[PDB]
Amino acid sequence: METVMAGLQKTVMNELNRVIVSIADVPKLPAHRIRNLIAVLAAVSKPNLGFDANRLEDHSCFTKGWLGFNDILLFPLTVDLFDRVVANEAGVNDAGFIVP
Amino acid sequence: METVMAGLQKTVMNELNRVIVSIADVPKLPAHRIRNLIAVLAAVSKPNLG
Amino acid sequence: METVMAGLQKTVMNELNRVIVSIADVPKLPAHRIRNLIAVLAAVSKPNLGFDANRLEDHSCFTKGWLGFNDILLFPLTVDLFDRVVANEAGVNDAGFIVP
Amino acid sequence: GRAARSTVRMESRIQSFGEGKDVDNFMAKFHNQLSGVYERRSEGVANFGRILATDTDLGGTSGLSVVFNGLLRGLHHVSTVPTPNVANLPIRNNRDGAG
Amino acid sequence: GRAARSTVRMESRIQSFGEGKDVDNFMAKFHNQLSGVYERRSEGVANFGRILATDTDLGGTSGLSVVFNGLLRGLHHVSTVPTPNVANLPIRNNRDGAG
Amino acid sequence: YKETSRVSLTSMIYVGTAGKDLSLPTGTVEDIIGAVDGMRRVVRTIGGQT
Amino acid sequence: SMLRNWSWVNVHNVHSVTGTSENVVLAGYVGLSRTHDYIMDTRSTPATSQGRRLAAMFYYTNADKMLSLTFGLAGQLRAAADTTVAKFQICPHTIARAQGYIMTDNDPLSDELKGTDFVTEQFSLAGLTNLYLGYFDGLATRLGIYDLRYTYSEYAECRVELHGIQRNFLTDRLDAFVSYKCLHPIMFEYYMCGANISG
Amino acid sequence: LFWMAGTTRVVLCEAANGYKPMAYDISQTSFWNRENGLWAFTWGESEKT
Amino acid sequence: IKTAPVVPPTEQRDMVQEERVGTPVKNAGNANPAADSDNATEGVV
Repeated sequence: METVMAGLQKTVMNELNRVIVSIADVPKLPAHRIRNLIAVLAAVSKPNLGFDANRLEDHSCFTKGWLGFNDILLFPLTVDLFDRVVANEAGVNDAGFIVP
Repeated sequence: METVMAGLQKTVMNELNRVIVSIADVPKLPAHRIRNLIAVLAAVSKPNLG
Repeated sequence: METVMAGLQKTVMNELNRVIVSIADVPKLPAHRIRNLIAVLAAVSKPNLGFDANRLEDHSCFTKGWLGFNDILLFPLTVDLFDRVVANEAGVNDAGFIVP
Repeated sequence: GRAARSTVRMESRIQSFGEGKDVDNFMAKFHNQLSGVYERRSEGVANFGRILATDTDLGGTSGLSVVFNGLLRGLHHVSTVPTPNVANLPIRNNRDGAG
Repeated sequence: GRAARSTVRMESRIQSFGEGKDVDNFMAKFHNQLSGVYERRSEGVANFGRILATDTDLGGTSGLSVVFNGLLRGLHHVSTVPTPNVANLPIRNNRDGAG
Repeated sequence: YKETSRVSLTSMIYVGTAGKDLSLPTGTVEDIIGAVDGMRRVVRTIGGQT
Repeated sequence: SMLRNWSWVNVHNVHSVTGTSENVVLAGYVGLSRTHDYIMDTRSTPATSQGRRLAAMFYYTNADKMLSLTFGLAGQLRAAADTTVAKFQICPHTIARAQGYIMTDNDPLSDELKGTDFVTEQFSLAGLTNLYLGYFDGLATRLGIYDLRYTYSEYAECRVELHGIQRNFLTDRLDAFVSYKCLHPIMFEYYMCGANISG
Repeated sequence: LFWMAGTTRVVLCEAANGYKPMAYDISQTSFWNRENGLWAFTWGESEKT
Repeated sequence: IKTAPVVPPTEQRDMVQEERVGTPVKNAGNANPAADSDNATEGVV
């Protein structure tokens, strides 16, 4: 991350290099759902949401017209999102411990 | 004695290490009676008087 | 000492290189007791107080989280601290205590 | 002693005193007054003169009741015994295992 | 130390103080007074004399809390092991990666 | 629409037909130690003027 | 000999005596002010008479006398955190709820509470922490402690957080409604002058 | 019940026929040593022991 | 009587220095700055 912050700069269009979404504390979702919404947060920046042409070699009603923006930069202000993504909750089937 | 004074300290119970009975001038008892009451003064500290 | 004072510059954190503790007069202590506290003052700055993991291959309750600071520099404003540290109080007068 | 049920203990608790009294000038008086008996420049005369300059005792000279209590206890112990022998008046020794 | 989760750091940071001073006059006072100790007209004495004259500390005597914090932490660490052997109190050594 | 509220952080124990229980957050502390009033707090001065 | 010292315990049941964590970055003593004042002879000795008595005490005091003072301060702070935990109902369920999680021991209950007015009223971990630090600071002062857990919270380089935040709240949900009070109802009366919070 | 906390609305009431004996009588159990965890039913408070 | 050389009063200046251990937060006088958000039950635009 400290290498990526050294690369942030104001671009030719007076814009920033990225979009910083700084997370102080994290919602208590199952960790496998944190990793899935991060996959979504990475793809919402891309043109057409990062999706391809799925009908008639053209884009969808919703996927078309999405030009996108600069890539989000998840910037954890604390360590509770860095350890939330790599958190493993599977393999346990005890009562009060199992996560569906 | 100067070694013993270097070991005086305040203990865990906020107490001093020892009890200092400082004698400036001594009662004129026969010297064999001074040595006997010192034996007593040493034993009165112990549990059950020694 | 003068070699040390030559490189005693300010860092990039708007921070001095070291912590200066200038001793003019010395509190009345035996020489050996003075040397022992110098050992402590050299180690108070180190991470975890210059102590290693002593229980369960991990730090104790007290040395954990000590990140430290810049090393203390005992900078005597008078020669008293210099000849008290190397003072040998065993059998000689040497303007010191008689400690058997 | 089968039925005694009374105990007495004395605490040597010391407190601090003299909010401003300059410890280092008493330490000079102590090691100069006592220079004719104890070696003045020693770490014991400086240490005991450091204790006297900073700490007084909590409720002293009123706990002399306990010391005189125990000096009278021993007087009666050695006097209410058929004869003050070694057989009648043992002194606690330092026994190891097997006594 | 498995549930500590708390960190303490100290910043030995400084500022620049005053305007209209004369640094050469103080630098003369500094390196003249400490002449029986450190040789005057030296590179180190000139450097430290100018930092003293131009810079001041930001925290000051109010930043000694951290120094006394860690001094009590190590007193507690040492006096809470069953006995202060070299086994109970290891000292941080410079290992070469292979131990 | 059920309007949003803020959790009151009090005991939510109900005892049936007798309604809500008597909320005693701190018990007897504020009657012995004294009222606290955490809302107003003073940041002690660590620094100063030299 | 280490299993006998409870080295087997769940490390999430060990609470700091304040109930909070801490990240301190304080501008500290450098010594340029004191050495400057010595050369100008303005204030050559900065140690005051009250400090030379306190200094002399450390010379002839056993270190175990300092641990008895500190372990009596540690339990007096835990009694003031117990009062604050009990006031705001600080438990795993409360802290998880402050972060958008319905945490209950009954697994089917937390699934049904999603579609009720349970989610109507909300609160934040930041707001919950700010009430804990405000009340703990005032109470601990009333006990004559004067801790700087609230002063440090108002410095831009320091952050104070509740202690039980680093745990996984989705895992040990059967202890959800168990409070963070750590000491016996009689060791609370020991410190708080007969006062009790539970019984 | 003294360690029950939480922000949820419960209704506390005694169960039907909830008065039952324990598993073992916790009065009779005590520790034998201060240096380990020997723990069982104890006895011995006699005129001499 | 001890006559000693001192520093002339006109060649030195007392300067007041304000020493702080940390920079105060934006809402320094506020015990709970998060109660403006926790009490916005209608929303914020």
